[PDB]
Formats: sequence, C-alpha cells, structure tokens
Amino acid sequence: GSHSMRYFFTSVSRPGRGEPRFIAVGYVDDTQFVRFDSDAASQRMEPRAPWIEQEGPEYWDGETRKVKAHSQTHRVDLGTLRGYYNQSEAGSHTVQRMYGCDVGSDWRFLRGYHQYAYDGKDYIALKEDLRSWTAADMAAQTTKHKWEAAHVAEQLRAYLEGTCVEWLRRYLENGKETLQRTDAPKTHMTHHAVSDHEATLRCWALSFYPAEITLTWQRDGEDQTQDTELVETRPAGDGTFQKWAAVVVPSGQEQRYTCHVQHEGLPKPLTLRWE
Amino acid sequence: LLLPLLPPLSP
Amino acid sequence: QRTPKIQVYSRHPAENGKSNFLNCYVSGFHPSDIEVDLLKNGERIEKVEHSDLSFSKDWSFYLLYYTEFTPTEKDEYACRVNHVTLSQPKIVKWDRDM
Repeated sequence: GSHSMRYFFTSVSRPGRGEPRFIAVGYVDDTQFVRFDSDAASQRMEPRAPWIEQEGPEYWDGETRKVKAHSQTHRVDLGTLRGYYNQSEAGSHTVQRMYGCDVGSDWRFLRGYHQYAYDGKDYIALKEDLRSWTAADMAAQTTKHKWEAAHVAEQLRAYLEGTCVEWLRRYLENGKETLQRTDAPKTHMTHHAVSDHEATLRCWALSFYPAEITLTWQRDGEDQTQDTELVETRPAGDGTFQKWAAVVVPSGQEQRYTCHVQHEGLPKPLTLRWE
Repeated sequence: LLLPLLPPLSP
Repeated sequence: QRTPKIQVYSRHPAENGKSNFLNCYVSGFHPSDIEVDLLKNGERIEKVEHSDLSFSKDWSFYLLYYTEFTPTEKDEYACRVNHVTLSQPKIVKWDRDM
C-alpha cells in the first residue's frame, strides 16, 4: 500500500491581545507522531508516537526551530491576508495549511502536495506536477504570481521528492511494528427490538487501522443503501477507529439482511448475517 | 521532518 | 460558518462496573474556537483531555474530548458543545448502544 506523511497547521489571530494561536500536528498515515502548540509551556515540538522517540536530541532541536519558523510565516501571512481582503484589525481570522508526501508500494515517491486556506476556504495549492500553483480567487492570484517569481515550488518540490520521502521511509521502518501493521476491524452485529414487529440490526466495526473502511447492508444479496443509518468514522482514542451501520427490519426477517465490511486488513470482505 | 524553510505569501 | 457535528460514545462496549473511556468527537466546524464539556448526571466532569486540533479536506476542524469513567446502571452522561454557530449549547446524551 501507499503511505503518507502529512503536516497540518492552524493559526488563529487574536485581535484583542497578542500573537496568533498556532498548532502544528504531523501524521504518518492516520497516526499522529508530533505536535506543537504555541499555548503549551514547553515551546518544543513534542513526540506523540513511541517510534519518533528513537530520534535523538538533534531532531527535537531542529524540528522546534523549524516549527517556530513556520509559526512566524503563518503570523505574517494573517497580516498579509487581512490586507488582501480589506478586513479590519478587530476580527479573528484563520490560516490552515497541509503539506506532505506519499510513497507507493514500491517505496518510491508517489505524490506530493501543499494546500493553503484562509478562513476555511481554499486559497492556493501546489499542482500535481509540483511546478505550478492553483489560485482559488483573485487575492490568491497575487500569491501565485509572487511564488512563481520567487520559485517557491522549486524548493518545495526538492523537499517533497527528497527529504520528505526519505524521512517517511525512515519513520515507516522505525515504527514498522505499528505503522505497517494493519488492524482488521473486529466486527459484530447487535439486535435491538423497537417494537413487537420491528428491530434494529446494527453492524459494528471496531478497533481498526487505518481509518479507511466500507460498511454496507444488503437485502437478498442486493444493496440496501437508502434505509441504512451510517455514522461517520470516529476515533476510539487509542489510535484505532470505529464505525457502525444500522438498518430497521421486520422481526423474523433478519436472515435476509447481510452486513459487508471492506478493509485493507481483510484479505477478503467480511459478510455478517443475524443467523 | 518539516520543510526547512516556509516562504511567506509576501516578503 | 460551519456547525459542529457530535458523536458521544464509549471507547469499548460498555459494561457496568468496568472502566472505560467516554468520548465526544466534534467535527465539521469552523472556526476552531469551541467549548466542549463532558457531563455526568448534568454536572461538568473536571479531568477531560482533548486531541490536538486538526482538520479535514474541506478545512473543517475536528477534536476528540475524552475522560476515563466506569459506567453504571443509573449514571447518565452527555456531551455539551458551544460554538459561534450555535445560539446556545448543543447537548447530546450518551447512548451505550450507539
């Protein structure tokens, strides 16, 4: 399978007093492994997965220096954007940035990306070729022009195809016992009468990793999409994910209905049926 | 590992 | 501009007398300022932690708020959320079967 390394950055201006709140989180696939929060006491990049603690003091110093530099870029950008959008000093505004790189199953560079948003809307993004930019609006046309002229994409591409994937491969190896372990969903069905004549069948998928999953109900071997209640996939809090799908059926007809579970940790999809 | 340098929108 | 969606649930299938984790997963909201409390019998629980702020491909934020708890037959739990998009707090009662 492919693997990704992604960094997510949020900075929020504080118009009443002080500088923006800045939060950075790094992920390998669906595993958080570092964080920085300008409101925390340490003022350090901090570990959030055991395998990143294999890195020595030079890593924490270097990532702290860089993440503070990232914070200052976001702070200045909030000022720039307030000007571009002719906004007052009194409002709070947000920048969000996500960048990262993927390796394929061949452990080589697969893709890289860098997306930026202002006040929860697309602003500018690096195109798939890692050489050009997409601007969402006319303000972002200014950034596209300036980043073209300053060859911002060229240093970004160098990182995405080089250092980014090199360190992703490092992390995947160091953390292989978890990062490259799939946790197939533990699946079960529950049955809840809602009347003497109707019952809810709920199909549960628990403790799975990664988060990508498909749960579907069928009746007589064809899809039963319209009648399914499907909750959004949600974190268990221990690094795994949860999901369920439910259907209401006539009592005594439960055997017609099947729950189908697709997950990359399964060699073949699972089929569950209430006896 | 983070990007070594993060250019602003406008320097 | 975007209202928080709420799921309130236990980390593990709930059994009275067995320690567990009560989760409130808030997602789909913007901007990021948000107030989330876990309630036991209507009362705010004090030692509640949360995940580090991240966001989805539509730029909406998500957070997990969580606390340890030992469920019982008589105790009720809920998640209380306030956000600029809400006129007053949104409160979802915990249901052990969802």
